[PDB]
Amino acid sequence: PTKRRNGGRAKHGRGHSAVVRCSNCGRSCPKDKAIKRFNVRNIVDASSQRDLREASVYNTYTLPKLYIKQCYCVSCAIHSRVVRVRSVEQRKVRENPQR
Amino acid sequence: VRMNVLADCLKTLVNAEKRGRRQVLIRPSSKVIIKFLQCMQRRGYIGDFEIVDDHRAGKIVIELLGRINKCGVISPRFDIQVDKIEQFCSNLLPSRQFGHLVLTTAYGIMDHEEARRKHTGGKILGYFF
Amino acid sequence: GRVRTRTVKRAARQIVEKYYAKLTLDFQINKKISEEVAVIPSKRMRNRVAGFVTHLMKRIQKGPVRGISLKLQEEERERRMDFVPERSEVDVATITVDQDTADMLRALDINLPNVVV
Amino acid sequence: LKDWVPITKLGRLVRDGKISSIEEIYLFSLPIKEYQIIDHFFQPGNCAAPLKDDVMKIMPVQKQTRAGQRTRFKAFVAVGDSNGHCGLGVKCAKEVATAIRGAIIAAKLSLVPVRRGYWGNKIGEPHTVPMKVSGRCGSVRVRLIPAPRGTHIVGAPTTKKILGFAGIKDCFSNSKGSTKTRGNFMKALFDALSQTYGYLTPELWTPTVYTKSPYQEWSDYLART
Amino acid sequence: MQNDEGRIVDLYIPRKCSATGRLIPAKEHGAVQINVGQVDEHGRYTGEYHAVAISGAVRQRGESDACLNRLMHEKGLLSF
Amino acid sequence: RACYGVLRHIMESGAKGCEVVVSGKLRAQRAKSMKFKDGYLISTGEPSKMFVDQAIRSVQLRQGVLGVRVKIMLPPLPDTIIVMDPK
Amino acid sequence: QEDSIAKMLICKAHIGTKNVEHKMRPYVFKSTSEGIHLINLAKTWEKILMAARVIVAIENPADVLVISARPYGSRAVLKFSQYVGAQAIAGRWTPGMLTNQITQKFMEPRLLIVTDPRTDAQAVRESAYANVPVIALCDTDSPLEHVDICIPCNNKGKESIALMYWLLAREVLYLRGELPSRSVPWDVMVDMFLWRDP
RNA sequence: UUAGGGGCUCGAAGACGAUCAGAUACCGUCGUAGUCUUAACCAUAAACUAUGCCGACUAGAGAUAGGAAAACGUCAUGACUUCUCCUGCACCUUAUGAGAAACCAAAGUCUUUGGGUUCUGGGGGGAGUAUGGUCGCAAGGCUGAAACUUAAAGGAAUU
Repeated sequence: PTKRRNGGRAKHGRGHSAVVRCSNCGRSCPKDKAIKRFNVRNIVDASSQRDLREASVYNTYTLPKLYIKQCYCVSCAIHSRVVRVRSVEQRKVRENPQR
Repeated sequence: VRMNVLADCLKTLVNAEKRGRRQVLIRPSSKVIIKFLQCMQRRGYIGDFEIVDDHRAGKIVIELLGRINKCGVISPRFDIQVDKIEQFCSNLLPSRQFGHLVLTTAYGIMDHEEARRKHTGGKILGYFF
Repeated sequence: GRVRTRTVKRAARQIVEKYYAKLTLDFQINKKISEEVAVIPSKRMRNRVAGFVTHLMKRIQKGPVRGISLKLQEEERERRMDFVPERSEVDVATITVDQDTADMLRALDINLPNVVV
Repeated sequence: LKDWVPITKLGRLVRDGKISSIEEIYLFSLPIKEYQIIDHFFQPGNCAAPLKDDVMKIMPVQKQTRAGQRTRFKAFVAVGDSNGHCGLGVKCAKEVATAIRGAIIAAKLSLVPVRRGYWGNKIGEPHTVPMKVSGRCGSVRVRLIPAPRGTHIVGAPTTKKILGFAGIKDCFSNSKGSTKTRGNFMKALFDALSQTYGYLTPELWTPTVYTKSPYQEWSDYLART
Repeated sequence: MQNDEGRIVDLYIPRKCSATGRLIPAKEHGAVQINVGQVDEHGRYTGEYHAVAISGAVRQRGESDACLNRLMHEKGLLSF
Repeated sequence: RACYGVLRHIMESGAKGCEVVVSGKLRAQRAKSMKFKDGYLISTGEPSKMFVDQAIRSVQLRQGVLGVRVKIMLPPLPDTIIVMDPK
Repeated sequence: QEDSIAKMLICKAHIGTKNVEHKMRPYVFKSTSEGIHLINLAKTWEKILMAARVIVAIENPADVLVISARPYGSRAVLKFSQYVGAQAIAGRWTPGMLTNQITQKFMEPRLLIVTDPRTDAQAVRESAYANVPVIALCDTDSPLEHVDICIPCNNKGKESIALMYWLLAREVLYLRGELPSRSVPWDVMVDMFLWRDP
């Protein structure tokens, strides 16, 4: 039986999508079915960054953020607990948890 | 594309019958449909209908009642031989008492009740009950 | 933990509904009071219900409590229900309509005193 | 046995003897919630005739849980008085006799009138399903067809019983699908007979009278407890 | 449903839904029968009424009210 | 048929609740204990021993021995609290 | 006559939601800028004249229910239960009122009235098990499924609910013959139908 | 695969180094064919929406891509707002429509069985095998049996 109406790849009127390699696994999955979290984050945590505010040259300084787009394999995600797993009813929701 | 004109209109009718509409329009209309609708109208299965004279095939708009359970069409148009009108409606219609086969004949389009007493068979066209 | 079962709840809850008068916030009069009004077989049970009676009386002192029939509030809830001012409408002749809302009645008819803000 | 305390508007009316017979209830389409209402109409001797109950089948059902298996018995019971009244009911329980009690109660509660016709000429009391009537339940299509008088009933033995309890003397049965599942087959046959009144003929083209309900006319009794 | 000469055989006649004109069976528990009371001049008054019935097939669509407007426009007492 | 008749008498007599078990072989070579119960019946505590009354016998058949339990709840409980109305 | 239509401006009863249902669309007209839809206040009041004539022509008024889940209905509905002598429920409904004979709040009404069919859909579902015709105060959001006789208003405003249940009781009373003449408006004010903060 | 170019990285084979009872594997380090391109072949993929192709009618709401019309519309031929029209990929909600169920605006309008037409299937193996044919440079493709064998294979949900 179909576990998803979608199939999990979210592809319509193509026949062929682009491909990406998983950032951890190595695996070629399709770009559409990859599962992607764009992790913006500053370099030195939060607690440790006050050392740089103390130590530095210049009156104030914006500690510049690190921008990366992670892409995952399904199996790499479910192992690493990005997505885990959901019920048959609650599967269908597509919104943002943590807006 | 669009082979039988009558076949489309009776499906259009019987759908919007079951949904329960007061009146329906059908398209593209013909000489056969008005004669087919005329012999429904005698037996009291639908009310009045207009037929707008657009410069084209035309549109037929029928007032209808909650009375037809179904009407249909027999493509291919088989031949039948007055013996075999009784054999068809035993198979086809829901009972012996009510319902009508309707079949084109060289004395005009008519029901099987009229086709018995005029004593001439022809090609079967459709049915209703 | 010291969580009380529905047999302990029902008995202590039913006392404050009807015998609300008498017992004070104080415990050691309520321990005595609970025994006389109602049958309680054992000594351990009579404290545990009577402690919860004084817990309810503290919550009745603090605010209005859900699930209690008492009817005192109803007697006093009905006095809130009874009261009425002059009027909240027909006040005063002209009513603050808009561009769109005024043009309902211009299409619809019915003549009235109106505003267009 | 026994003087039941009627509950609901319908229960009060029937015991008093205000509503005359069940065709008045079926007209205004009111749910009969106690079986004691329908027990009243079909009185012994007086009923002409008393309702008859037969146990169609007993099926053991098992649920596999933890250690060991628990088995309950599901009892299919049809019930009818010949002359257009039939019913169909199911219940499951841990013992067998306790299932059949409740199955008969459920059968009486789901009691449905069946209109019946003549096949061509129409003399001397109707004897047939009045048209070609289909019923389905869960991959079991069943089709009842009018037959001439004296034809008897043509069908499965199960078919003969629950058309028998309706009072239909003559038939031609067809049966597509898995007729082995008797639970579905009885429901398929039953929901065929339920649709007989629902089907519109040219006999019923005349617009309706609209009488007052039994809920309307005996309102002033139902004011007082 | 007659036979031979007179005698309307069968027990009772199912009500016909006003909106669709289709018969209401025994076990349709979603069926309705409304009574709407009339008035005299400077009424007041009830007890004389227009009865009207509609089936649970029509109601579960949501098309009960649109048809029930039509059935008491033709009576007089609405102006849609 | 027998066990319902015994269960009917004690229920009619004005016991609060009861049960009647019948262990041992019955329409079978493997043993299969039938159980009958109507009205509530506590199992536990010191209030068990007073408010129940409980009994056991043997009875001997062609194919073997049957068991037969009876247990009958009677009419100042621990659990229940009857509160007065003040007027 | 004119004055009920004038009072509906003070209600803010003509105001409804952004979203509009297909069935509820006939009543709404001239949707405004900002995306808010306006109701024909003739077509509101004509259906209270309809809905009064349904509630009258019941012999026992106790066989009518009035239901509201939302707390703005609670003071409104309990005043409606006085003047038309009807049963009333506020707050949590408990399903198996109309089915389930054994439950001790088993009510078998003839007619049923609701504030919103969205908020207490469980009442409107249960009406289809017991042949109970509904009456509803619809918004442009709310469904018409198992709903006879919409009265299209603002449901969400606390002023606006009261001033329907004022007009029904008054409308029902004149029909009932409770009020001898239409020279007087009425004895009782609107503000018995309201909701208060404490 | 065949014949010339090009050959960075990756990398069936192969090579050692680990792990293990063994490990011709997973992991690690090198690494030829291949990967890329011109010129021929091959003709199959879970080549999938596992749903043939035209046509009619069934039910709404909000998005979206392309084009078109309207507005004393807002900011500067165009961007955006509001509204209607066809044509796309879809999505949500719901059905007295369907289904074995999962689910489905098609899998609906089918025992109340006929709009037109192409191809395919008849318990599970044996078998996509044998033999013969035909296409192919090969690898293999298309067509395609029997003897004997067996009471269950298989589908969707429940505990």
